[PDB]
Amino acid sequence: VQISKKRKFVADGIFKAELNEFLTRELAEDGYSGVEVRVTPTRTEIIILATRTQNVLGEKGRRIRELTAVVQKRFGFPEGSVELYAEKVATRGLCAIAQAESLRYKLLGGLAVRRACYGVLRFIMESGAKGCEVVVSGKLRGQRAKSMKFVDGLMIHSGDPVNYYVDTAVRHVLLRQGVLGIKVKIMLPWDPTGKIGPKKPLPDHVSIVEPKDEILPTTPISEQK
Amino acid sequence: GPLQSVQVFGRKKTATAVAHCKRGNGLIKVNGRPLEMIEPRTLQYKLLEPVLLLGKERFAGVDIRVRVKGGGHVAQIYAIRQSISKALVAYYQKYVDEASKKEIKDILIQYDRTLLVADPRRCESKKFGGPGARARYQKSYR
Amino acid sequence: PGVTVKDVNQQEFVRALAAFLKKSGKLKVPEWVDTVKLAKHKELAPYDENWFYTRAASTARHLYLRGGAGVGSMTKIYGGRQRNGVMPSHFSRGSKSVARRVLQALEGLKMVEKDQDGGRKLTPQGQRDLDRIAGQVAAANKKH
Amino acid sequence: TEQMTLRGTLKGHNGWVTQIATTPQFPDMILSASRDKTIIMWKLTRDETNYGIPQRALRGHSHFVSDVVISSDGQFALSGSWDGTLRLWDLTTGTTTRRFVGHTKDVLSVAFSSDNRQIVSGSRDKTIKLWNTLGVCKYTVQDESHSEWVSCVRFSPNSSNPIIVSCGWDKLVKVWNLANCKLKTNHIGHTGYLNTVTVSPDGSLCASGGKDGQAMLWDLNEGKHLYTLDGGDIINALCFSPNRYWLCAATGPSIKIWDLEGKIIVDELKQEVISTSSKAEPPQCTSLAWSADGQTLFAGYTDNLVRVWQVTIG
Amino acid sequence: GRVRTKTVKKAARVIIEKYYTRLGNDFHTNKRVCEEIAIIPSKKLRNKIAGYVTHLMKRIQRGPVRG
Amino acid sequence: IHRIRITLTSRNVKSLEKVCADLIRGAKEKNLKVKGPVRMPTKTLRITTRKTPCGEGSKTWDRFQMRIHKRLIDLHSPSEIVKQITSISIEPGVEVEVTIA
Amino acid sequence: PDIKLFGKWSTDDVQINDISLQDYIAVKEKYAKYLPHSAGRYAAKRFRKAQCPIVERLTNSMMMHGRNNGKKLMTVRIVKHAFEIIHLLTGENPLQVLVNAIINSGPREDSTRIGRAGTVRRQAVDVSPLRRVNQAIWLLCTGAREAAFRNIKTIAECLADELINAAKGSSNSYAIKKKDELERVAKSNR
RNA sequence: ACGAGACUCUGGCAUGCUAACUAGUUACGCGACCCCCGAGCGGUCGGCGUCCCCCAACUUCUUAGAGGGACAAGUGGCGUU
Ligand SMILES: [Mg+2]
Ligand SMILES: [Mg+2]
Ligand SMILES: [Mg+2]
Ligand SMILES: [Mg+2]
Ligand SMILES: [Mg+2]
Ligand SMILES: [Mg+2]
Ligand SMILES: [Mg+2]
Ligand SMILES: [Mg+2]
Repeated sequence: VQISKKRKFVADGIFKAELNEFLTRELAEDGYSGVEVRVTPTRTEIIILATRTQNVLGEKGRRIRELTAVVQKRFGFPEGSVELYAEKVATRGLCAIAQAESLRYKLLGGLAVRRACYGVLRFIMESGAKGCEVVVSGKLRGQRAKSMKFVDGLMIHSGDPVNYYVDTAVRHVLLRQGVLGIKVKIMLPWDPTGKIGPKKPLPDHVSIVEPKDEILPTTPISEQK
Repeated sequence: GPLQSVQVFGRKKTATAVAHCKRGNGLIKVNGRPLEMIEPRTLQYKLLEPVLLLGKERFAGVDIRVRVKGGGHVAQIYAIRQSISKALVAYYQKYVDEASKKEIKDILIQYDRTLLVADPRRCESKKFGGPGARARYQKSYR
Repeated sequence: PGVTVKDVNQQEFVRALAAFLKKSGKLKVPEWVDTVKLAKHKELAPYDENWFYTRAASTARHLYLRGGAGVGSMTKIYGGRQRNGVMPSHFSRGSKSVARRVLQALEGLKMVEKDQDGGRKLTPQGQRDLDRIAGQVAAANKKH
Repeated sequence: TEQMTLRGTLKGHNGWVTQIATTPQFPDMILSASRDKTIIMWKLTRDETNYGIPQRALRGHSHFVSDVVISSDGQFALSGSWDGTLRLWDLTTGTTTRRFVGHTKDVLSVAFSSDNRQIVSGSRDKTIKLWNTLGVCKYTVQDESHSEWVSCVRFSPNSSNPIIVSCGWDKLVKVWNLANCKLKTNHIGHTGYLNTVTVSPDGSLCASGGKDGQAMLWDLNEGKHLYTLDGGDIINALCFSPNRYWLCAATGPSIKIWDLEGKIIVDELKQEVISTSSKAEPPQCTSLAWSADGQTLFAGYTDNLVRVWQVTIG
Repeated sequence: GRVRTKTVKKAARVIIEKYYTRLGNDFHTNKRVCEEIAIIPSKKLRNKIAGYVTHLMKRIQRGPVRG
Repeated sequence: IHRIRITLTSRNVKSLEKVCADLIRGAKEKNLKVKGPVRMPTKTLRITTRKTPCGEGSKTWDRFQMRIHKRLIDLHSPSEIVKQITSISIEPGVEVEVTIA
Repeated sequence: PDIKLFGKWSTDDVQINDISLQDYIAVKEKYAKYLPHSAGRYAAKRFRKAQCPIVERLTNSMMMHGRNNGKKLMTVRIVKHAFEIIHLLTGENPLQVLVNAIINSGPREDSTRIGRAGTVRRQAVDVSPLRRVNQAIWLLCTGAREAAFRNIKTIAECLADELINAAKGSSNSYAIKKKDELERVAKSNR
């Protein structure tokens, strides 16, 4: 038999969520950005977006050849319907997930919290974002926990434009004395094309065009051509 | 004898009544039953108001059949009234002169505007934290 | 100038049809009509001892208006509100063994027949009888 | 030496009267378009209480109705609206017989041909489209018709080569040749956007007007600037008297009549008695038309009224 | 309350400054001009701007404005 | 010549209408008989949950909602032309089902 | 055509003897309706309920207590029966009796309170015509309601008796007693 | 500059557009019943055809897409006008 459309769409969503969680846990070290599943009756293709594809592919393609195996093992759909591809992100500075992972691995290496946060902020701003915010919370110094906040540029908080103008990422890092939490918000710039920014402008931004020069008429002239 | 007819609708909260009005002798029926057999009969005059205001002479050249659906009893009655009035006005506009339509519309509007214009009121959504849209659950201290 | 069922008042029509069915005398009445209540939400037995004829007339009228109704549909038609002590009231359906026997008795009078799709409907004889009863009701209403 | 006197007023609309159309075949009926999305056919009684009463309402347009024009035989009607569509109605039954689709903006003007076989329409899409009766757009013009909106398009009723004249908000008056549809003449004399353009019944003179307030008369056959007559604030409508050799201009508060032979004002039409309402601006005169009889002017105003002016000869 | 936020007022003033010739006292013509010249990503914002432009044009016709 | 029904199911309306328009245009470019697209009633799945992971504070509720849109297209044509037009139709987020009644 | 309430009570002969309350009782020609049920929106704006016919106002004010909220058809039936009983008892138009009862029941001078939660002190003030009509209708409905409770007597009969006593001016009615007490307190608070 | 507003969903209007046997309406055929004092261009029908060889049209009612529509815009007052 078959299942209803409601169950079908819910199952597709759950499958995508679990796949994204597994790929995150597996490829955090490689700057994993996201997963895109394109379903075709011939084969279901999975595109993995990460900062570097060399580690994802592995030597001679071993590691990726492992992943497309376990996926086929996990969800059970038949062999030959799995094929994973790795594509680098167009701009890594405008992705909140990649920047959160970069900050997490800089902190894990022993770098100073403030220096790493400022470096990430500077890189994000140099990438071309309207603004950025980075919050680090935990036991930064001492038994008492606190929070450090680094902001720059513009930033919107309320309304519907937050959905498509703000990119958010929350991460955890386990240090010797406990868990630190990282929050990164990036405000995308307006782009007429949909490559590196929202196509539509902000609702309250009105752009009035400058009128063109007009020649002052002096005498009635009739032109026949 | 050309086939001339008009179908018009009237609305109350969820109730919709559609009246088909064609050339005829004066028949007016709702769901196949006469006007006087519609329930409840407490609000029977509300259903006879357009005829009483305009007279049987203006209804003597048309047959009207109404189909009602949705809502409650009172809402269905109020939808039927508006459907009848609007159907007669729309028939007079098309197949009679404009002056007769103006007279009928003025007579109907002076008595009650809802005979020709629908009521926009609808139920408001419930909000969590209370039994209904505005009421809230009983607060307690200590 | 032919009177149909929809023209007359429905309550007077039901009363007249019940009287006609009782006077005919060919309706079959169960033995337990005097010891049962018509639903589980009822508190007492019906006040009128000749309730079977009234219920048969009502069922015939409903089959006239909306054909193809089965035992479950008739049970839903005659359901009502049930009050249960200190708990909130709820909708409750009627008794199936009353509706089934009413339908069987009406079929015994050649007024109700099995429907092809399912359920039961009226025979042309039943429609003729109902239209005659409606005409009688209209005549009685107009003459007085 | 003639005085124009207000005879009566027609009240059937709820919005601004935008255009008035007459026909020689039926002197007793008028056709008026308005902003209430309705076109009213007026039956004239010339009685005591009412000069005329509405007869039938043509309602198929979702938006405002901008222009209306009757056919040669006075049996069909054509209408443009702000919804981007044109409608062809049967006046006998009051039903839409044809619909013209293809404009992406408001249709500001529409005009019938001299044989009722060609239809023209100008839109806020900066586009002039030419259709047939069946409703097929035979030719659209994107040949730099206007850099701005096209206000009015008219046909030339002359025995010579058929001509279509248009006015634009780009301060230009363009003259196009029919049946070949090429730009023939440009006229650059105005300082401001244009509203109306009209053609004399001889087919030789054309009048253009707009915000600048000066009605400019050009020569069609030869293609030169002829005259410029000063007027009031804004020229809304320009019309020619078929048999009297006059030019009637519709200004906001008043209506001006010029005698083209002497360039002298013949009459100015305006009335208001109430002193309290003087603070509010008088209703503007939007539309203007001549009856084929030649003795009555019909003027449609912002006041949702149509006023008739009767000529009195002295 | 029907007080206009500074966005509507600023846009209306700039539009009247740049395109005073094309405007008038009609709300609908003004709202048709505004969508032609300006980029408003909302219908309600455009209607508010046009409705303030009409009021400001009437005020200008009455006399000089402080702005 | 078969009576073939195409059912399109999607979560967003823009992509669904784009795909429907593409199919209609493609089919009518082959001088075929097309019926529709007829739009089924939209389905709305709702989940109401508590925001707090625990049972402390004001009783606040999240109301999550998912919307499903459905289109139908009818075609009188042989199978091969239908597959020809359908091959292009592949779009991300839209489920296309082709059946022969 | 002639419009009569319930098909039998005319409105032309009814006349109001109070100049102050003429603008707030709607019983006259343009307010003549067949039934006291219109589903109108009178509470949308202030002072708009002065255009509501007074019979419909009585019907609205009779849907108490909470066990009777929204049951407006029963209230219309009660009003119809009460008018029939009034016509049988008095022999005159029940609408005139209702108008007289509302005129006589409305207090003319009230007392406004300045109260520290326990003790209260008051000062005499005037009552607007609209509040007079509102309070008269409220008092009449309350009197009928309290009369009908726990008694073998129809609510229509009690309402008819209340209206007849109020129109007559007799002190046997609840509304007249309440009005007299309110005016006495206001007089003593001068 | 953030917040507020703007924004998103929702409820009201469209006899104007798009188009539907998994929605209907009207009309026309067949059939059942009633009135033989008006038997009919008569009434009732959630009874059957009218897309699938050939045997009707059309979206008012139902669904959902694209657009329109309202801005304190018009009038009269009160306001530093
Ligand atoms: Mg903001
Ligand atoms: Mg907000
Ligand atoms: Mg509720
Ligand atoms: Mg409730
Ligand atoms: Mg029940
Ligand atoms: Mg109980
Ligand atoms: Mg009692
Ligand atoms: Mg529709």
